[PDB]
Amino acid sequence: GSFVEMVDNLRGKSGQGYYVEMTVGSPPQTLNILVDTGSSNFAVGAAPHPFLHRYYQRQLSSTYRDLRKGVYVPYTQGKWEGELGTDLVSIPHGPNVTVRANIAAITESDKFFINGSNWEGILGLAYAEIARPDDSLEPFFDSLVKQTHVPNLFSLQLCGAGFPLNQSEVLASVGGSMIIGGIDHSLYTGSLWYTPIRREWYYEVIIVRVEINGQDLKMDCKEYNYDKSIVDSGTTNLRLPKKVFEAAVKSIKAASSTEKFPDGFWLGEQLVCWQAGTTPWNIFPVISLYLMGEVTNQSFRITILPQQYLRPVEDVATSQDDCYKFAISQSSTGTVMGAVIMEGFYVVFDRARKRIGFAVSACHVHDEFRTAAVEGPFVTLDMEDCGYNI
Ligand SMILES: CC#Cc1cncc(-c2cccc([C@@]3(C4CC4)NC(=N)N(C)C3=O)c2)c1
Repeated sequence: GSFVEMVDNLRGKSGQGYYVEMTVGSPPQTLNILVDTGSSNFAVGAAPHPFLHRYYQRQLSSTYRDLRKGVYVPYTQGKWEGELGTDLVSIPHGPNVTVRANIAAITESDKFFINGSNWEGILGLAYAEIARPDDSLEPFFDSLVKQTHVPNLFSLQLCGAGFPLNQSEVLASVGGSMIIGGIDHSLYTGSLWYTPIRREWYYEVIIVRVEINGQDLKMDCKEYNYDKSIVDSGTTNLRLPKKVFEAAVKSIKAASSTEKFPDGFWLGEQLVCWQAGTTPWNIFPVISLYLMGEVTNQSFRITILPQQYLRPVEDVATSQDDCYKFAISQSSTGTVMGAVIMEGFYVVFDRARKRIGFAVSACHVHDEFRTAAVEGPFVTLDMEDCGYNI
């Protein structure tokens, strides 16, 4: 590892998000910021909120610049309004540089901040195309690269603990690493395999084949990327398009048929519990996603275990049982490779070479019988036809 200063700079968990410490303004105001590859705005709480114990105070920053423009950002579940400005921004456990970046100062919000998440803002790491209000609002990473000598690349190691972390534990635990400008070899084992970034807006990729315990889901590959497939550190679940979700759940049910689970479990609503240490990992299948390779007609696969897709949760009765929720769910907006995928792998967002790399994570949870994997190459034809077009 050549980036010791950035290794282990993340905290949090899949259910509430992984965050990095940043500073905004002069003198520096410390805030915890959600690492989000699924959006492109740097937006921070800038007014009192019940779930915030701190926020950005523009009046206390001598370097604050008012852009005299508001922003209204409505999501599916949650929304926020803010005021656009610029200020000096740094990442203490990051590159040793300070940059002037756009900041959306959140003045009003609904279901945006998460009680107990320990973060006060979001760092949208995707491209300008999806920035709000429009693509003229330069994203943080674009500003960072343009103003410094930091290489146009970052890499994420999200570390699921494999068990529930209480309030105190989640604050004292290392949640992972965000390496700005490089690849740290201590965060992964084996080889890195790269898939092309199809288009620069979200981190869009193309899935060419899906298997459940080596059994091909056998769907037209276009279904897997309908209407897009993205890598999103800001989503908890592995989200699948409706038809893909229906086919995958049927196959996961069939593979795990020695034990029957209620519909609410498969719906990701209800947890399932087993006596301490008896989780029957072996009855649940592995899931492989084949991604388009960098070489013509070549693909590779990333394989996750139930230790990635079964999210550890504390039992309602805080008993000694090991409990989980099913962390694969349906989407009407394409595939979303969220923390379920990301926790299995070290993920390299190689913007300079328009590609995303995957390698087995040094912090993925597994058992003595199975491990997550990144393998290749495979001969795969007409992979371009797997990509969806409106
Ligand atoms: C892993 C993880 C996580 C996580 C947990 N709880 C809330 C959030 C959380 C909180 C606020 C906004 C967001 C968003 C919006 C677009 C900016 N980021 C994102 N990629 N997605 C799909 C969102 O809805 C996520 C993330």
